[PDB]
Amino acid sequence: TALTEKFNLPPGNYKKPKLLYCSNGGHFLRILPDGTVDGTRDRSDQHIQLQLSAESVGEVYIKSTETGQYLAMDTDGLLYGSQTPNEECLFLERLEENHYNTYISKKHAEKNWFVGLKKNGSCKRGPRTHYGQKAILFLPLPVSS
Amino acid sequence: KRAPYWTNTEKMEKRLHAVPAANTVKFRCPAGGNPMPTMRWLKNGKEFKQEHRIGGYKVRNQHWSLIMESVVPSDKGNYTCVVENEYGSINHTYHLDVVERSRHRPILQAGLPANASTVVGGDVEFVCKVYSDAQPHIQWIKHVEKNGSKYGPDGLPYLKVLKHSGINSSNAEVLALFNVTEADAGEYICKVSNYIGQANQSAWLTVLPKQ
Repeated sequence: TALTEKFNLPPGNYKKPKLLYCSNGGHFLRILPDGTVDGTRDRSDQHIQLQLSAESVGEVYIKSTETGQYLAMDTDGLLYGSQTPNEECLFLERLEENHYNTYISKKHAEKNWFVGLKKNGSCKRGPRTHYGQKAILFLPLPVSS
Repeated sequence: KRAPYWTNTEKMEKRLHAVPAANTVKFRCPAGGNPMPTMRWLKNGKEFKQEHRIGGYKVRNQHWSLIMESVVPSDKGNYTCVVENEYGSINHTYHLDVVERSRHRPILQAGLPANASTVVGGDVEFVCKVYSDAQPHIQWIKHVEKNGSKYGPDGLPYLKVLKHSGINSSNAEVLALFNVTEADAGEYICKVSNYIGQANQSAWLTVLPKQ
């Protein structure tokens, strides 16, 4: 029953490393060492463990625990890995109606550029995203089931 | 006349289905064959019975699908579709992960920060424990004086942020005070906020003479 159902979630769970699972194709957001960003279905991949943190209320950094690179979106709406934290690394984390998270570029919030992953596992471009695609829906998951 | 085959594997390339608890999950295995093959679903390698989950589940032969509404944590597991006719049988297994999501302001653990007492020159710490889905922002605040007063003409107390979450801050959940003075005594507040709302709890620091 609802009373019997068990599921971790201790205090401080928000600071443990997470995987950003995209329901679109079922890929985990990945930040490669060379700075490129894409998705992968390999849960054992060492570049999908991310550390999220609120730099300002509702504004987060998404960092690769493996390389220390920060997720970021350039003026063209392209995702890339940044070695140092900057204004293009901040995203507005919000929970949508169906309880998935969306991450919008703070820098380009007015244009509604989201972090997104296509079914083929490649990163979506900011200008090509919009409130309705499955490509922008994410679920932060524990590193291991 | 032929053994079963898949009609649309594209809709089967997803190796992990992670869904928010309370949402509906749908699995499909478009099949073909002659005679028309029959479909059956297994959970963790065994017959999936309606009584295995409250509210049971529904199947749609027209779509070769299995549907489970209002998923709960215990729904996690492997779901195998078995398609077969007299000439053969084929199958595919999907894995389901369920995660509890919550759109709520932060929740603080009762009792923290806890009061603390030390002597002049001593060190102390205050701990704050938070439950928050949306990333939380923590700040430690002290109720301070200004011109000898602790409140302004508008009734607002004078406050001072001692520290807050950020990449330039180590251990946001813990406020550590060193080589304390009687001037450090007072109320220390942990205020935690996410885009949905905030919560706060405080503790009192008592500073005794060195004697």
